[PDB]
Amino acid sequence: XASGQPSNDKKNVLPDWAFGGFERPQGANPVISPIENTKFYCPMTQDYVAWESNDTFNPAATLHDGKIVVLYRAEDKSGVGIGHRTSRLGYATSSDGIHFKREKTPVFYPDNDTQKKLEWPGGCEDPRIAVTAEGLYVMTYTQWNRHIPRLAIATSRNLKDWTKHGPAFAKAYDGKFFNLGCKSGSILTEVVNGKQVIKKIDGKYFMYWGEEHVFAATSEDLVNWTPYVNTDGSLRKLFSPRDGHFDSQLTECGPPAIYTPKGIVLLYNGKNSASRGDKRYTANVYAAGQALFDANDPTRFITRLDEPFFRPMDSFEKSGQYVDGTVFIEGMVYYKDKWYLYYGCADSKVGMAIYNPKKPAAADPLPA
Ligand SMILES: OC[C@H]1O[C@@H](O)[C@@H](O)[C@@H](O)[C@@H]1O
Ligand SMILES: OC[C@H]1O[C@H](O)[C@@H](O)[C@@H](O)[C@@H]1O
Repeated sequence: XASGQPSNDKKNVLPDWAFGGFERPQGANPVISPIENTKFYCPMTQDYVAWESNDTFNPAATLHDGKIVVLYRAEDKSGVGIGHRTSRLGYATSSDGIHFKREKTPVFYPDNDTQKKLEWPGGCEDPRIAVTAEGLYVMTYTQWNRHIPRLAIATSRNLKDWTKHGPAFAKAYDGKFFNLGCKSGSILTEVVNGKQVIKKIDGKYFMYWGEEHVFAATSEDLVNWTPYVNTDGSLRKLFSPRDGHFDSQLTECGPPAIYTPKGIVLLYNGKNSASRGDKRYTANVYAAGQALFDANDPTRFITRLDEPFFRPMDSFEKSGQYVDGTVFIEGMVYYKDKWYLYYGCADSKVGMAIYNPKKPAAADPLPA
């Protein structure tokens, strides 16, 4: 029989620099689920497809015209396995971050355009959105053609009319990384006069990126990015998965990075290795971490959380299309003086949670 002693409890204490806890609002989640009946005339297919009928997940989030806007990854029924459908982005708006008005057709999708060899048939996956102080939204996303996933950039002033600029790493180093399999780009931002905007460091834009390791890149124009490289020209690893912890197979960038008085915070997704990971957590689960970098030297790693701050807790987080579970963190909005987090739930649903700095919740508990 348990005795309920405090010193044996499952608290998960955060360092002072870390965001959280993020509390799921009672009864709210999932906030975006598939809809069977909504059809789209696909300009590639030349017929109507049920574009959000399978799974709706891995979302971007931003602020526009006084509302939270989410662009959600939506998959059709054009194939069975993971990565075998076509991904297109849905559009939804909310004044409370919980109840959304969705558009019935997608806003971003593969088309008869400059990117068709890179985006057909897999489409456009896993967006992250940040905005300049001058009002240009910058989207990082994955192009998927069933051969190589590529990290790419699109821009817009209104979140509807998007210009595709192609792979982020197309141009640098005489095209060395054009064919690099890559994804998950977190541009550096800062809250200025209450609004989260893209932030320059040393006169250039900055992005953390990657799935298997955390890498970095700079840009002068927000579309052509130059990775940081080692002496021999290989990609320079800022940090990597580690034995014994939740972030043991992958350390995959999450939402845009945030410049704070303690340093730059990168919120990211860890995948737990069955062989090398933390056996207190489910093998192969994705659970979220945070890393701190030097404010004056953005590639200089300081520390990371030892335990995830947010992990699968509800049924639709614990299992779904991705059977081993995810809380795949990807969007954040500073809104009404709180932080609204948007995440994929097991590659199937969209969830949200709120960190209120004035009334902070606990982090998700240890299993342990
Ligand atoms: O990018 C191609 C595919 O890569 C897989 O590992 C998953 O991330 C899929 O959701 C994606 O469709
Ligand atoms: O399938 C789990 C997970 O795989 C990748 O590592 C991610 O980039 C996401 O696309 C997806 O949510």
